[PDB]
Amino acid sequence: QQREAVRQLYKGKKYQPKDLRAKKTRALRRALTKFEASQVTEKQRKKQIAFPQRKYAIKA
Amino acid sequence: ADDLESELNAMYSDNLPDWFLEDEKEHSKINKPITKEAAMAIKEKIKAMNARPIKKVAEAKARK
Amino acid sequence: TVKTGIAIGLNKGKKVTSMTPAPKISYKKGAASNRTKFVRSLVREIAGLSPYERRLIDLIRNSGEKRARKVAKKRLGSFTRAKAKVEEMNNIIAASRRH
Amino acid sequence: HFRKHWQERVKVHFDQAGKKVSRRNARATRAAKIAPRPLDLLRPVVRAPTVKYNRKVRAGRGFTLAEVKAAGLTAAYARTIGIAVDHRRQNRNQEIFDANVQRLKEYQSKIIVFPRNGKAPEAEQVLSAAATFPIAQP
Amino acid sequence: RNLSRYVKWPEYVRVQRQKKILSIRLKVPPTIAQFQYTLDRNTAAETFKLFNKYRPETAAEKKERLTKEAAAVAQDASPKPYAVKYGLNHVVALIENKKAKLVLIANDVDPIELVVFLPALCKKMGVPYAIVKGKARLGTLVNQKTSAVAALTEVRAEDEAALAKLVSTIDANFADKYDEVKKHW
Amino acid sequence: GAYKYLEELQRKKQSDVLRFLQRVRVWEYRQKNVIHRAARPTRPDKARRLGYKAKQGFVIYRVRVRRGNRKRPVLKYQRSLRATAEERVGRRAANLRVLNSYWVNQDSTYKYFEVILVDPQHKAIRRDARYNWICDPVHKHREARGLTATGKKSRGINKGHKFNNTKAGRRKTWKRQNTLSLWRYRK
RNA sequence: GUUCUUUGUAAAGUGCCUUCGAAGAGUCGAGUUGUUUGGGAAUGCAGCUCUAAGUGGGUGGUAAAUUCCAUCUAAAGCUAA
RNA sequence: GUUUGACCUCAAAUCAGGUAGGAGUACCCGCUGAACUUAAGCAUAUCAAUAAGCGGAGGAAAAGAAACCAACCGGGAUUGCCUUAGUAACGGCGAGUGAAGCGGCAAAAGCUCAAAUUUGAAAUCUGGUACCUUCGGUGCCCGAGUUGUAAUUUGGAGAGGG
Repeated sequence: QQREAVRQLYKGKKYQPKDLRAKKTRALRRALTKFEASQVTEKQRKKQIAFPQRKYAIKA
Repeated sequence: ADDLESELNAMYSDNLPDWFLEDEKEHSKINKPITKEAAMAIKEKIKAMNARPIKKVAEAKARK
Repeated sequence: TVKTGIAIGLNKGKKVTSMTPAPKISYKKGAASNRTKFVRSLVREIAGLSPYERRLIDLIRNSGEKRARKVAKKRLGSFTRAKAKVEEMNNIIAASRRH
Repeated sequence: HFRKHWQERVKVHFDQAGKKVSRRNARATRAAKIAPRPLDLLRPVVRAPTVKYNRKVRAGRGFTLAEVKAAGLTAAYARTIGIAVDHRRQNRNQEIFDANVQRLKEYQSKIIVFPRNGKAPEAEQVLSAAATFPIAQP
Repeated sequence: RNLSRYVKWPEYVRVQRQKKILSIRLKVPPTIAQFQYTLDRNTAAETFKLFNKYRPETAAEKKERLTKEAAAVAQDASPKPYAVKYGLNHVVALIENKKAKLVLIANDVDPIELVVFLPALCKKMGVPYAIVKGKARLGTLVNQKTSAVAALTEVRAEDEAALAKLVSTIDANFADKYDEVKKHW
Repeated sequence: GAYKYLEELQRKKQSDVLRFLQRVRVWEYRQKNVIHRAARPTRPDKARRLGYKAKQGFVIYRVRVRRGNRKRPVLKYQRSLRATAEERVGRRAANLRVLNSYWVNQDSTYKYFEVILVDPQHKAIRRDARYNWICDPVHKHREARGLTATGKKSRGINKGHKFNNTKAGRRKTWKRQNTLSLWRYRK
């Protein structure tokens, strides 16, 4: 009950108590997030839009 | 800045200033690269050191 | 030239119809630009001369271009580099005295 | 004069059959992952170097920029369509140039590129562009 | 009694004081020594009074101007701006293109190698230049803490004459005055 | 910009200007601590040539290293002074990743280097697609594993015939010369 | 396979004429000491001394000098199987 | 103005938020580095750039898109297998030591900066705070930054103008 009350008190806050944060692994918590890992440069994004990998086949 | 210059000079005593000249001459030495003769001297000195007896044996023989 | 179609001699080798590949600009790697020349001339004017360059100038004046080139080769390690340095100092002397 | 007086190391390939199975599994997995594309890119025909081997042709790394331009496409698009491009190879042999250009023309006429937004027509997967476009000794 | 002569100052104070002594006591090459000759009090005040009319846009002012453009979006919306140019690479480019009408160079730049070539470049390009005391004072002109350089390329019609008089004044007080000494050690 | 001028002038290292600057600066460096944080790059052109950016998360440390002759043991040489400088700075700031380093100065006792470091925890680095490669755990202590430019040069990592006489080259040749490769159907 | 705003004179590719075309320094390289590989000239690496150029520079280790030729483009960086 | 400030440099805080250390270590990357042994018993040499010692990583590591190999009608990042070949070469009457390019195959993948005036608009970014559809978004604000953060270009090119 008390932990859930603290969780609802902190809901949506940027900084949570460390015991309320997810444990996972030290290395997993040090890894880049999906957003940071997915960041690309403007030049690379333009190239990806202009020349994506195509779907083709060998028949005719 | 006679006042400041003499203050720093007397602090050091506690053309160019003395502190600067001494600092510069501590590190303005000449690194002449080693010569073949000196290197051979080094090698033979190491050989002489490594071909010494131990003190137990030396002192025992000397006492005898 | 044109291969003679036989396995020995001058210009030996098989004969196939030639093509001239487009000249790659990486082969234009040491070329000079007008702005690069401008920058190097200005920096030369600002910075002046290294001491060994000064004594190369003195040697060129007094003891001869042969001895200047020999001293330059001693301080550079390469005969072509000594030639380049001596020609550069000669141009500097001509521009700094005559024109 | 002098003998080898020490003890060697031993590498034993007990995993030869297991590794064959693993390579076969990996190829099938990659085929499923990239279907209906082939497992290999189109490679050019190239003369082997040196006087011992220059009598025959083999597969090269990738088509020259000049050959791609002659075939009528750009390097970026060809790379996305399944063609190997090699920027460091140069052409000085019109026979090899013509063979590679014809190779690219035939590959373009033999592949079907699907629209990047439209509905995909049914098309089976062919695994080997190499088998469908074999290198031929001139 | 006053012990400042015998106060054991911190190491950082001692080092900066010794650096000040060393700079004046050493024999300085002329290309560096030219930065010890700057604009005098009166002409520097006049120069800064001119440039403070062309102090560039602040962030709040940019929001207001982009507000007006957005109204007129859905050339004409905003007028042609007049402001001083201040980036080092930008001003070197302006000098090399001779677009700059007057260049102000801070005397206190560390490393000094960043501006030690600018007077020679401005001479080879014909651009009027002046060495002034204070990268901080230059930065005040462009909303920064410090600025290595500042420049005027375009001025308003009501200020062309003031700019020309300022250039002539700097020529008389700064070029003819320091020409002999800036070439000596 | 000013790049061409800076590069040419800093190449002209025996001129009066650069000798004067070198003298004053080397005295000041001897005044400061053996390893200390530099406020800004002494050679901005060289730093950004080696990958420095003027943004939060980029750090410059200046480090003083004793020369081959001038050691204090409280002749054989295989250890690089620049490598020693980089490793000592990395140990001093182990929260950071060492990117590159460059020579700034020297006297008869010491050489002086400036080490470029990146903060892998800073969001300005983690959201930069051009630099967050250094946030990956595989790049911890590059200078300790010999993966900097000086490390690769000392290891002899280069293409061609001239680069088989290294430690790695000799290890590979030893296992070539005396590894039995026994196949199931013996060859 | 369905649905949502279509993005948009924003972004990118291909054609011709012309002007350019920035490309990393106490580094490259040289000498010497140690070490490593070599039968050897010689080679790699580190210390020390000296230290470039821009139609340049590296490499093509039989002795050195010279002239050509061929081939790449260092002294910054990432990258699956 | 004997004042009041702008900066620079250097500090401090149980300041706000983070991060490093230790373990394991078969495999991987650096440093450091023997001797026994074998060669007439050997100082060259070999063992061996091995054992021991120190440091640093990952699920692989390292290497990697040529300042390459070649000398051909030329090939074309790196890695690994087969190979080259037990060959050329050396030394020995037949004891021994010993390459590399090419070739076949497994796998295949390419790219990023620095160097440019956005100068009709630092277009870039950390943080605090408030809300939201919370691996993040938006507004406001304190800042970083012109001693250069974005866009544009990377030699295979590419940029400016038409």
